[PDB]
Amino acid sequence: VLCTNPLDIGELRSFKSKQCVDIVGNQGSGNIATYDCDGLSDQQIIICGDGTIRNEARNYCFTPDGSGNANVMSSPCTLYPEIPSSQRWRQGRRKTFTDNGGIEQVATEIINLASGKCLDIEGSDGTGDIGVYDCQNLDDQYFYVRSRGPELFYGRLRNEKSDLCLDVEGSDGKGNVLMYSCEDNLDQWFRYYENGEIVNAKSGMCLDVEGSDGSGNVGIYRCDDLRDQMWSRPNAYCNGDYCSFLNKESNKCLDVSGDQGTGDVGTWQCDGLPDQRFKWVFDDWEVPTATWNMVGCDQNGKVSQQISNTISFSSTVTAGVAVEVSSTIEKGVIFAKATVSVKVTASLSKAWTNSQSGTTAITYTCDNYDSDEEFTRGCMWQLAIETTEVKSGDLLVWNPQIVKCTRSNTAPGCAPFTKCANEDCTFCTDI
Ligand SMILES: CC(=O)N[C@@H]1[C@@H](O)[C@@H](O)[C@@H](CO)O[C@@H]1O
Ligand SMILES: CC(=O)N[C@@H]1[C@@H](O)[C@@H](O)[C@@H](CO)O[C@@H]1O
Ligand SMILES: CC(=O)N[C@@H]1[C@@H](O)[C@@H](O)[C@@H](CO)O[C@H]1O
Ligand SMILES: CC(=O)N[C@@H]1[C@@H](O)[C@@H](O)[C@@H](CO)O[C@H]1O
Ligand SMILES: CC(=O)N[C@@H]1[C@@H](O)[C@@H](O)[C@@H](CO)O[C@H]1O
Ligand SMILES: CC(=O)N[C@@H]1[C@@H](O)[C@@H](O)[C@@H](CO)O[C@H]1O
Ligand SMILES: [Ca+2]
Ligand SMILES: [Ca+2]
Ligand SMILES: [Ca+2]
Ligand SMILES: [Ca+2]
Ligand SMILES: [Ca+2]
Ligand SMILES: [Mg+2]
Ligand SMILES: [Mg+2]
Repeated sequence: VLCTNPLDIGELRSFKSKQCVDIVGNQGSGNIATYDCDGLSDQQIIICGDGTIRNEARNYCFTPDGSGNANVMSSPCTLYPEIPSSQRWRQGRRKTFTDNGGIEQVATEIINLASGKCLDIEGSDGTGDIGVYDCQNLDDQYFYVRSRGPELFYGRLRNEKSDLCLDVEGSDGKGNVLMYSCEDNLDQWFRYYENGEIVNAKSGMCLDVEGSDGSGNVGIYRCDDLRDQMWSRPNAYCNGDYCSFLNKESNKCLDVSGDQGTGDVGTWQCDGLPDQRFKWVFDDWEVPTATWNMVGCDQNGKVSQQISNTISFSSTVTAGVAVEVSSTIEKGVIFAKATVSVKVTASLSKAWTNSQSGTTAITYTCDNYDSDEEFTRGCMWQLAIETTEVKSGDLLVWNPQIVKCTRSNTAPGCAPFTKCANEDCTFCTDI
């Protein structure tokens, strides 16, 4: 039912305008066009290994509305008799570029399997309605799944002067940022990326300075890709594990009013005082490891099984535990002795977060191998992710509804969010 073999999850953006590919409203169904990236789950696009393109708000598919140069909308996925070629997409030619945040991105044509037409934005400026059109090589026919680069750090941010935490007023992760007692609420948890964004765990929005010039009051606001939402954490400004954050637009320090570390937060001329340094506060979890478990095999037909999302742990997987685990996964995961790519860890982290508020069991059938050929025999494999909370020694095992269908009794040789390159899955593409 859901996409069991995803390749990537994130914002799908125009190479040309850098706008998000957007479904009208926030429910994950309706017309598709460009829009400002607004952090809602419908703009979390799922690139499925079966060729479909879906989203995190609703299990619907990018679909052309008819033949020829048609409009594209988010519509119900046709599953029977099979997924039609018209709801399936391949990648065409590629263009790479370094974005304003300094991250290497990879854009490609996105080409409909039925028509051979390119996903397209009306006109040439990369803004407006989205349909399918003759592939004509213009930049607005190239799309990338936005990478933030690696997650560098995460946790609450404890002030060196006051030992209070960087706080957002209330508990929804929206609004003014100020110093407050450290609390077991998610609005105090942030994740800091190579692109410079510091993203609030509760709201998914960005640490922001009022206006555009990087000087003034700090709060949480829609992530807008601007330089005043980019922060550096230079070694020079650290004192052990307490470091300053300098705004990229203004070169001013993240600052607490006065010198006691207790008041409102803004940006100000760096002054080297302890109230301008903060330490990341988080619990140690071991680097997670990914493996595949055999669910069933059939040497002379397709395999069909109930697939559940399950988690095992010594205590409750609270919102607190879940944020620790998500942030741990994003930092790095091991598969077959090697680290996986940034897009694998970003996507796995998103899958984990989206797995917390279930999740019912599905009946899944291996109709095709992960490599795309018709499944006539082989095994179904389900992902397992293991980590350990260091302070307790307690093992956490996560079995998401992520599956690989292969021709082989040998476990897949490919990490989740990468594609088996052959039927036996001995090497990989889309790493
Ligand atoms: C909150 C909400 O639903 N926002 C959506 C936004 O994401 C975008 O799709 C826009 C298109 O006109 O429609 C709404 O404003
Ligand atoms: C010495 C002292 O308190 N300096 C602070 C400075 O660090 C900054 O917070 C500024 C904000 O307006 O207020 C004071 O001047
Ligand atoms: C040169 C140019 O802008 N061509 C666009 C084309 O790319 C496509 O979007 C089409 C859809 O109707 O509109 C045309 O105006
Ligand atoms: C639709 C999609 O996933 N596109 C590309 C993907 O193919 C891969 O190259 C990746 C590397 O991070 O970047 C993405 O932008
Ligand atoms: C339960 C709750 O929302 N508490 C918040 C607190 O976390 C802090 O942000 C404070 C700042 O004045 O505002 C309170 O409303
Ligand atoms: C165009 C512009 O500068 N918009 C800023 C916005 O980025 C955000 O900082 C907001 C916070 O209130 O203030 C606005 O004035
Ligand atoms: Ca939307
Ligand atoms: Ca166009
Ligand atoms: Ca708060
Ligand atoms: Ca701003
Ligand atoms: Ca100060
Ligand atoms: Mg459209
Ligand atoms: Mg403030």
